[PDB]
Amino acid sequence: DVLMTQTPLSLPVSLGDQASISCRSSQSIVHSNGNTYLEWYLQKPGQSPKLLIYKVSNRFSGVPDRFSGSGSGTDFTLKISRVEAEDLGVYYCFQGSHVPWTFGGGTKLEIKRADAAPTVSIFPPSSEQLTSGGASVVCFLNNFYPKDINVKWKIDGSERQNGVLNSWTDQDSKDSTYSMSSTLTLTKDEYERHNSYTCEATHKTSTSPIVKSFNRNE
Amino acid sequence: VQLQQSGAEVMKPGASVKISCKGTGYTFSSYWIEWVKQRPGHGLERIGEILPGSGSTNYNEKFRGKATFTADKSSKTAYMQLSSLTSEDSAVYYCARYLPYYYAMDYWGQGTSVTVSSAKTTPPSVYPLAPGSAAQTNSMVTLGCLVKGYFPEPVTVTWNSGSLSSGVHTFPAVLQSDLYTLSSSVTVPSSTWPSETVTCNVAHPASSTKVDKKIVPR
Ligand SMILES: *[C@@H]1O[C@H](CO)[C@@H](O[C@@H]2O[C@H](CO)[C@@H](O[C@@H]3O[C@H](CO)[C@@H](O)[C@H](O)[C@@H]3O)[C@H](O)[C@H]2NC(C)=O)[C@H](O)[C@H]1NC(C)=O
Repeated sequence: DVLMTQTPLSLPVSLGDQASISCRSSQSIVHSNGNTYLEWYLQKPGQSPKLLIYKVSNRFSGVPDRFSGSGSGTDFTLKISRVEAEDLGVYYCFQGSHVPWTFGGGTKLEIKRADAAPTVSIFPPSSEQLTSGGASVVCFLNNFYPKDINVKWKIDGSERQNGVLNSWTDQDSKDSTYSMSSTLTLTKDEYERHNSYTCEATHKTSTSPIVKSFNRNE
Repeated sequence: VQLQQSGAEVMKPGASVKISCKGTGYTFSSYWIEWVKQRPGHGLERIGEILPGSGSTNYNEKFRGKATFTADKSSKTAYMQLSSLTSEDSAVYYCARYLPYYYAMDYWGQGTSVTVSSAKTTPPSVYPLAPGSAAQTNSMVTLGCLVKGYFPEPVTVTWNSGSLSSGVHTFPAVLQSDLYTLSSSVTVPSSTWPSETVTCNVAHPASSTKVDKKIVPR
């Protein structure tokens, strides 16, 4: 099974900036017919993959000319001259030369822009959560970029990491900024015991961790 | 040309499912049908292929024995049967039309979603959330409306008749324990929040539930 590797796993590039994806093969995928069967597929979020290039260079009918591929042996690359918004997505390699035919790892293509500071927040549990016999503590980290974000809970100075819910939102379109909704759940007996609950956030824009705490004893 | 796939399916662990891909507008018997698995996390994996004309079939080593392909020439449909379903078999399955060494996977199906779990059709448990008592009020305040304890997907969380189309961050749903949960946040001025009325419109078409509950200002 020919293994295909793609680098980089992420390629942040601004609009109008040339992008270049690289593909490597575990073994030469050349074929006796004089052609090597490599194809490139783009899968936008929530949609089926779309063919872009086949036989290394040939462009599928109905694709913008900005896309272009090339390579040989075990080295292939895909070049986008001028990137636009509809070009966002994941690009997949595909070798159709040696049975079985395998897919590439995938290279998530994103757009880069000026770093935006995180917008952190914290909300305590609700009353119905108390009635049901549990606790739900939530921390929101909204509109932060790039992905260099880390979240850590220091309950009364003690770091809590067990049972940490982690939720990140894909890159937006209106602002193209990431967001996180990491949370945790506690029990009433365990929710009324510890005095101080904390939710920190580590980001590049501010080397010093951003502190967001709320005291159970209040 | 068009490939039509069956609808979404939900099965219990240890059961078996039979997805169908119907192809119309071309010589169905002469084109291989590629089956592709895409886990929600990431990656495209090729399960195998079948040529409806003959009985030939191929399987990727990872899926050998898990999946069995059958084709019906009378009705232009191709089937895949998954045996001994487990949690890792929950994914989106695509069917594509392929001709090796020639025309590539130019046409794809809409994609069938299969979820493996022992849960039932639990309705939502929306818990509206308000800013904490110990929290400063700034010019731009973000709202929050939590939803948890629901199954299966999807649940369309939105605002009153698109009350706030912009500034909305609907985070992806996640499995806390056995049920799905999500959250949302919309940015609004503090001046208009007391006056303007906005309600997180949680929906659950699977359970035929349409419940609207706004977050009363604290
Ligand atoms: C089976 O054998 C036939 C005949 O030997 C092969 O057909 C030939 O395939 C080559 C390679 O694709 C064709 O050359 C290419 O033609 C295209 C279109 O004209 C051109 O754009 C390329 O630059 C290149 O010149 C060739 O025309 C074609 N000849 C005929 C008569 O069909 C076929 O590829 C072989 N198939 C396999 C799987 O080995």
